Amino acid sequence: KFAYRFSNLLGTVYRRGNLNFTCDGNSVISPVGNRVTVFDLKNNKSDTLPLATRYNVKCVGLSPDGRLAIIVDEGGDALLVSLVCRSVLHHFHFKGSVHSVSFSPDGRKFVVTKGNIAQMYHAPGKKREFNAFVLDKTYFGPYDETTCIDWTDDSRCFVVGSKDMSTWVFGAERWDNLIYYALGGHKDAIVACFFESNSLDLYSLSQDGVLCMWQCDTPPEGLRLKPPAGWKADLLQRKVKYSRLAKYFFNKEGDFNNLTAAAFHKKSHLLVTGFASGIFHLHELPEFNLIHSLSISDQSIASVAINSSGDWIAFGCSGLGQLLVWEWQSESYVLKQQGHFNSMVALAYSPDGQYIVTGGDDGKVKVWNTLSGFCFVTFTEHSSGVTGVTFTATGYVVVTSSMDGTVRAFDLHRYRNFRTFTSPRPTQFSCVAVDASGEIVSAGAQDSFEIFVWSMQTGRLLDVLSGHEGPISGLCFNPMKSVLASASWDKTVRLWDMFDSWRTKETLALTSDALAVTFRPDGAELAVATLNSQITFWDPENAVQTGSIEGRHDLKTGRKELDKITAKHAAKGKAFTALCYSADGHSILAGGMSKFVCIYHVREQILMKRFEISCNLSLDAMEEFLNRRKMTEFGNLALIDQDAGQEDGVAIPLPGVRKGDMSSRHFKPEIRVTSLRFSPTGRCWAATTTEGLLIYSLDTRVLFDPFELDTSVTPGRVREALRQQDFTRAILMALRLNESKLVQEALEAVPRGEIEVVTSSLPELYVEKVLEFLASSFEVSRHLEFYLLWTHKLLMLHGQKLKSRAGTLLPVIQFLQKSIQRHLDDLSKLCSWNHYNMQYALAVSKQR
Amino acid sequence: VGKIVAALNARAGRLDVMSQNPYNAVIHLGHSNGTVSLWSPAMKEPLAKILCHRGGVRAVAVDSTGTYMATSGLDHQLKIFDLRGTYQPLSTRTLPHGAGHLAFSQRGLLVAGMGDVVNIWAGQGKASPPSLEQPYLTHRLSGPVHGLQFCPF
Amino acid sequence: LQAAVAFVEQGHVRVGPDVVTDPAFLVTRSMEDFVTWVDSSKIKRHVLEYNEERDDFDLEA
Amino acid sequence: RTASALFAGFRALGLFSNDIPHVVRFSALKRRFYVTTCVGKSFHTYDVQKLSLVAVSNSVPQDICCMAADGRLVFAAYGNVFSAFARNKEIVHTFKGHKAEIHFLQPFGDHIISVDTDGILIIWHIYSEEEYLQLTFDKSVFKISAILHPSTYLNKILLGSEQGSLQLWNVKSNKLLYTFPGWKVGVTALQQAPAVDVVAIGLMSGQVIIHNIKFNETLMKFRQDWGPITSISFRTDGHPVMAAGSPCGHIGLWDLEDKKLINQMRNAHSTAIAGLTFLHREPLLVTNGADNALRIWIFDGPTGEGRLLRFRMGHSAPLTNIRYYGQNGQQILSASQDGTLQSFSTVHEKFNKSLGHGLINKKRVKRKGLQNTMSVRLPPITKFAAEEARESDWDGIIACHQGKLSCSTWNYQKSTIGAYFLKPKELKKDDITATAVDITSCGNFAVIGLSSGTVDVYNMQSGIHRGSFGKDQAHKGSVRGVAVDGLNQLTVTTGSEGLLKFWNFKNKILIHSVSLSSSPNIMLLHRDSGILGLALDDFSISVLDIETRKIVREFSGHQGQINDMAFSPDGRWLISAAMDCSIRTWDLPSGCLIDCFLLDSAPLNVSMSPTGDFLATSHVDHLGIYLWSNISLYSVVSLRPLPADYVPSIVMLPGTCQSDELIEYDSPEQLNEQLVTLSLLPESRWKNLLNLDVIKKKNKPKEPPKVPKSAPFFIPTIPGLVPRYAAPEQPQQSKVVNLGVLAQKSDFCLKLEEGLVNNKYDTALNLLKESGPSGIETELRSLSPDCGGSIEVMQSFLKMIGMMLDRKRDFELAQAYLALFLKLHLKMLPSEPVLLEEITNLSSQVEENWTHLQSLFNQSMCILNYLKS
Amino acid sequence: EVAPVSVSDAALLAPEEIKEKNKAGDIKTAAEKTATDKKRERRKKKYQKRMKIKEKEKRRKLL
RNA sequence: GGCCCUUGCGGUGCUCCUGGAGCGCUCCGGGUUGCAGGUGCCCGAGGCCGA
Repeated sequence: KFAYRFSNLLGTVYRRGNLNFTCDGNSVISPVGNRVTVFDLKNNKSDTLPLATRYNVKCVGLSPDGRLAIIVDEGGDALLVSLVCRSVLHHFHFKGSVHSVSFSPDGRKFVVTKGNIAQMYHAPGKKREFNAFVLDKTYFGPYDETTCIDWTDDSRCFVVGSKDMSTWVFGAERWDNLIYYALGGHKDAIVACFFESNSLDLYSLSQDGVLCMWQCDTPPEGLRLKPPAGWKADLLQRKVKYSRLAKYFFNKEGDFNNLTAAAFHKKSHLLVTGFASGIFHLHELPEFNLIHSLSISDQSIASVAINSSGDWIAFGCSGLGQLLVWEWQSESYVLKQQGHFNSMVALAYSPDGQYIVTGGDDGKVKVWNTLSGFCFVTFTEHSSGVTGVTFTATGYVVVTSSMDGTVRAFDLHRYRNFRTFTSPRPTQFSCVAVDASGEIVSAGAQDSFEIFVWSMQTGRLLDVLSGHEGPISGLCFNPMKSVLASASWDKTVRLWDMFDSWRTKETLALTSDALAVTFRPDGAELAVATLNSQITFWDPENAVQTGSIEGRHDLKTGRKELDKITAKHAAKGKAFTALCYSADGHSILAGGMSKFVCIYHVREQILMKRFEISCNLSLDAMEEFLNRRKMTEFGNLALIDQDAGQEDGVAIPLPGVRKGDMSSRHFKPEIRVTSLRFSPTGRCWAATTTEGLLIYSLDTRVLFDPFELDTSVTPGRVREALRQQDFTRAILMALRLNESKLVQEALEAVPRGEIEVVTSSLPELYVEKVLEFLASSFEVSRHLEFYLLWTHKLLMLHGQKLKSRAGTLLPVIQFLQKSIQRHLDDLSKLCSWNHYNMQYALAVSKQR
Repeated sequence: VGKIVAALNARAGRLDVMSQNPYNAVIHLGHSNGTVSLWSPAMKEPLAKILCHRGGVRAVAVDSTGTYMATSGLDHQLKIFDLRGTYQPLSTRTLPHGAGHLAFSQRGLLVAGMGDVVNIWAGQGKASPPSLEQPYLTHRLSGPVHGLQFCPF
Repeated sequence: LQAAVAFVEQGHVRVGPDVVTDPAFLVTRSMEDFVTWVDSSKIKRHVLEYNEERDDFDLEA
Repeated sequence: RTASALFAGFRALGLFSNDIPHVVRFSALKRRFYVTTCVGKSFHTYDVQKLSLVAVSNSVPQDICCMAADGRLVFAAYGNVFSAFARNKEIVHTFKGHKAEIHFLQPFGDHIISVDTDGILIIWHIYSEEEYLQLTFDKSVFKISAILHPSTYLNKILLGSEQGSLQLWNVKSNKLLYTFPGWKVGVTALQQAPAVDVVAIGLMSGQVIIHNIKFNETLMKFRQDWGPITSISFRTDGHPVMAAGSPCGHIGLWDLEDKKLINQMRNAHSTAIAGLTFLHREPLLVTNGADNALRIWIFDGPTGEGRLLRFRMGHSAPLTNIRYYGQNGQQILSASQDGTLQSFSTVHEKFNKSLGHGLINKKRVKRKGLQNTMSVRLPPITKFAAEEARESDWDGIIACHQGKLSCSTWNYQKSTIGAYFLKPKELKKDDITATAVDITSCGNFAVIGLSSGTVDVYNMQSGIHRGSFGKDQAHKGSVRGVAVDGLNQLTVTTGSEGLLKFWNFKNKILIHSVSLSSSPNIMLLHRDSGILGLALDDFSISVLDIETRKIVREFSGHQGQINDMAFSPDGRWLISAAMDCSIRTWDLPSGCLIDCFLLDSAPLNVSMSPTGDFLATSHVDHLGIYLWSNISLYSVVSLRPLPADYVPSIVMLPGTCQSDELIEYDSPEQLNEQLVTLSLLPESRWKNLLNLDVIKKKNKPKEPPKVPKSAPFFIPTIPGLVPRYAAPEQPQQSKVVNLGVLAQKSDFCLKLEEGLVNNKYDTALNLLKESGPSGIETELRSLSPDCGGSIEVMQSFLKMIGMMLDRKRDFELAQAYLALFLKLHLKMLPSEPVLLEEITNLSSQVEENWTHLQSLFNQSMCILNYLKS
Repeated sequence: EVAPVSVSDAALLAPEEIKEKNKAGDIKTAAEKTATDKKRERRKKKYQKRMKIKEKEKRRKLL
């Protein structure tokens, strides 16, 4: 029944770490908090890898072959993964914090810099052992923490920068002339250090903004092995110089712009450097020629990387989580995205199910395309945060309500805010609701305790509905009846009739305060979440309570770091705050301040399933029992870590702010699922949480769901029937199983001209199954008009019979419709653009 | 009295290396440039600048009598300076690890804290600097050294 | 004032549906109207017992 | 090659100690002690300060027989070959050349001494691996049973025999220094006393002789009446105390100064003592044994009474039942014959925990301890069921013991026994026993079966009887298994008579009954899928759907009794473990065998991880849990249907790292020639050709980049991801050339020219579908006569388009590229007559193709809209 | 936003805004205008002048 | 239900592996370490009070 798998994490493109391009250079690997996303610029795609971690990713090491990758979190745990199979190979635990990880270009060794040391390991082999990496050697040079790594293209020596403003260079294996060498000449921390294309000459960049060039007298092939000695000699019996050529300044005197990130392409001799002020510079190193410079953002530039070809440069800004890919030769952006952390609070689906509109505390409205995964239009008309958002039932119109006191409607045809509604009295709106017809727009207030209703076409205030006591928690229109249900904090849910001459109103009294209201898709049942964590299902027309669900125990909630009370005491005072019916309505999804979303069976009033949103342990309140290891005699001492986290700067933490830049507890926010929504199609659902926008989609692999099995029903008999040309029976047996590949083969085996016989012989029950499979088929199948003929025949045969039961087939038809719509539109754009144009040419030749 | 008499801008960036001369009462300040600055509350500019290292300085300590200064830096050199008008380095030694911290007793002994190991150099001290030829005592700590000081008596 | 600070740390006071544990929390003139004892708290049990208005059905539920 | 296809062994869980004695190892660079204990095919290292795990070694193919440590390295011996471990994890040196098992290892500086069973003694140089010296001793005359190198002796080793003689030897000179007549009992232990020239000798009779080897006098003799002296250690913290081990597990403390017994330690270990050692200059004693225990003892109490200071313990008896607990999958619940319940973590041993023994009247145990309260101890657990929901509020585990009427309850967070003993009120005698237990999904109710055939339901929170199934009893015979559906709608039970009955859970009304060919053995239900698995006494497995109550699959091929069964989380694989020492995987959608690998020992229990990464097994006589990695997750595997009557030839060791029937199908490129097909080329490549200019213009920044005036004119260039021009240049050639040398025709234009002669444009088609939209626009713009492309070549591109319409493949690319071409050269087009004849053919084809498709599209949408209204 | 493909193609400006249309949607020259058409235009112009005077006079009072 | 030197009864003293937060140790190897520009931070008591 409820077989859904996580598919993508929209809404966030960069949190922290270093950026890396894939080996071919088409895709970019970006850390998004807990996870890793690959953006394929070649095909306009974004996919999040299924892997999850305990803490945020600090380092990403990418193998030269492209098959392997190493992902390390802040806690020190490391994960060896294959990019080809998108699956985790093996696990490891580095003892201390690792600043960076770099693979040798040959592909045999990699260096891990941690604490004051750098350890060089072999690359993982084909042999499988419980311990993944065999440590090879250790180097213990610098005074203080090591920062960066670089390797010579001959893989003979490597270089490590340090925090103690000295740069150390080591040899891959013991050279007689070069065991190690040290470099000074700087007065601040080293940010990066590189090597020439085919020499050991190096560059050192300091945080102050100084670049130093070091040149040695010995060619890299001049390195000679140490003479064997010790016990090898017993078996057998039976220095370089560096000089500072040049020193360059990236800034004018009197300006303090700290260098923060650097990247260097050897073959083109190209340097790209990003500074604390948000500007980056390009240079050609041996002459230090400034090509051009840009300003990206007010925030600093955290990480910078350049692809193999050298055309694309990647920039990340952790201040707003902004990711940018820049092509310097074309002077244009390839990709540019921005998403603030913890911003999103709202969610909606288009009626087709193709787009998702969200609003955040920042005040921005964003529309995302679920297939591509990228935002394509953003509206900034609102000044303060957006509390609610909704699509109209028919048009491509999005309506938002904000703390500005305004409810604005935007069109997607012309991309303009054509209508704005405001109250006569200055009040702040908390939610929005729009009728299915789209004529009526409604909103509720934080303080004025009254619902405002406006007309869409005219734009005047139709009415103010009063009677509630306390703020309005939520509103919802009945999809089929055009009545408005609003819940308030006076333990009441009120029903308002709009197209009624006598203004009939209903009240539904509750034991405790109400928080949310939702209608089933048909509109005959209503759900209210109350403060005692109960979900009550009512019949709106008769005002009778059909059922109730107790859900306090299921919402497993964990203690925050600063909470004096325990988990149970806090849980006794928290309830569900987000509800959403399934497409069919047989199940209900509930969520709140926890990492769990609970799916209940409404009729049985039992919990079918519990979904874990995240396992990131760098987010507050995830785990019920805090670790005893961190306790000391004076307490857990959370304020030390609080100051360390707020050392990010950018703003100044302010007392009493729960959320935002000025909030002190911003580095580790609490885990909260702000909202849930289900696709009208019924093939996926989404949730807005602190981590981002989460998409869960149907995947057949998760669960096996046969319909009517028999000992006779088997793929052997299916193919036997196929060889015997009894197509109908093979189709029926392939449909009794719910395997997509077998029914795919069974349908594709049929030659044309026998379609109508098969369609006529099909019984009524299998019609819905065939339509579902055809709808799934149009997305990923090459054979367009074959399935067009199939769909045409079944529809023209069974439309009249499907009309009577059209009520229960809504999630299917919607699905099918949009798929059949999609391809059609592009063809209608292109083919006609040929036809008439060609005819026009054929006209001109005649007049000559 | 409870009043701030002076607040001086060293004009050298971050300040992390500091010691005083009990005989002289002046303050020594180390910089990443390799210079040690002599300061007094009356002057708005340093009394003198002394170039001691080819890289950044990380420690400074002077004896009770005020005759000698001991400094260590990034070039892994331990130096003994003559503070009686000449300011020449009397003793020099290259070290495997780095001397993070330094101190003097009241009899003239010098201890350098390197990593998790302490080493004490002793000399006759009768109008002579400590002899850095070979250390007097050694001891290995459980963790890296973060502070050194001798008991007065 | 030491008793008042004690209560918010022990989670006996809520501002609307949200329960707040931070003593540093400035309350608006509108929002001061909706500060009250959180349900199923021992203090609200004592208040309701004093007023002879304690019923086990509603509070415990 | 590999016995299995889908599975491979990864690690063992819950094992800490075995019979191989431990060694204590001081370390350089870290002033601490480390003790290394053998665990099956690997070894574990713990710091003695807090008994924390620091390293886990790599696996070896055979079980380790002997172990040695010399500070720098750890030496392990398996079979006739022994290896050296570096960093406590990974092998760096292996030493072959012995034809018998190694029974003693003695590290000697940079050289290692190995003594074989047959009687060969060989010294190996470690690093070079060469053979230094070899000696043999007659098995009948002198069989080596103890080896010792006395301290402060240059190149000297002392050898003892089972016969009773001792020989002192010099390795370097290779000569016999002296022969000790010894005692007729025979030597079983050798130890260096805290003196320059004194040794302690253990004997098989229980007598320990402390001797001076230089002048051959016996200082003292001590006798224990407990059998042979396994090991001896000396206290070096300033007190003359000696400890000697015994196979009974007892330890005797002898006073060296006054030649007397101080005190005796009784039952330090339940099994035989493996090795005991006093820590250097410490009042601490380290003991391990075969009972999977490692213990530390401190002698600081009055009268020097040792007390238990630290320990690391696992199950000391063979396992009975194991099961994953929780949906996260990091912990496993296991019960053993010792009568205790324990939880083992799958990520790290620090999260391991024990739930304690079965104990009636717990408050009595507080007063008198575990010992002296043996009467209240409960019989061992045979079956249990646990549920994670409601674990915080009340109990979540139900367990039935061996031969006991009542069922016990357990609490996870409290980590102790529950507060209820569930039984029918009427019965009191123990002639009837409980056989099957199950707990519902919500966790409120527990269903208990009886051997009499009665089935009862109890509430977990209160323990109150809530009714029973059937008018008097559910089944005539014993109830073998019970199960509850996930939605609490159907309850299904089995009987020994062979009947399968389905009940309603709420009102307890019988629904349907199914007869079985053979008596059912074990029973499990996969709740979410609704798939029920039955194992019968005739060795077959029957699979049926709970909803329709009818059989769906039959599996046969096991050659022994089936012990336990397991499902994959997706529900596609059924794994069953049998007495024939084979584990078989069945594919439910196909109903055919997929995997069958043999085992050395018969597997008792099997369980699949909730996440699906690992498979857990337990064996008949082993004390630990073994994990098997599913390789389908981290690698692609092609399932192959094996024959049903298959016997696996190859055996796989547990703890070491090292047709018509199937369902897979690939779609052809074209179903029929007349059928119109589309490529799955990405959307961004072809859909944005007509709007390319405006799309690129918006991408450019609002404020142009700042360019310095001093910047030079020439900057380095990157040619591009794909070469639009075939040949860049014709090692040290010139760079100044006249005209006629550099390439003047695009590779696309060259392919088009060749297409005219042979009427083949596939080569040009491949370039056209590989270049991106920016490249495509440039190529078509270059095709114009103004840009250097002949009107003959443009005739070739028009003929390219027509061909793609006759094949009716790549239909969207045909419309996309033709639309761009029309946009670019519409003005030049009607003037040139040659291009017209192509259009008239092209115009007809696009008209007939679109009109047929446009009708089919339009009839579909109008019907769907009519269904909506 | 910046992207390599465009989802919606439109003028960004309404057809009425590009070229304004009268209420009737047709234009008649002075020659074609009949008796009633000229009467209506006279009536509307007097109608506008009347109401504007009221609005100006009301605004004058408020000042 | 089982308990038989017992208890619907109560208390103590030690042990129970820091995510980042006891790093660095098979072998090899460590020797000839071979003055750009800085002006910060802190300084408000009046009650729509309760007792």
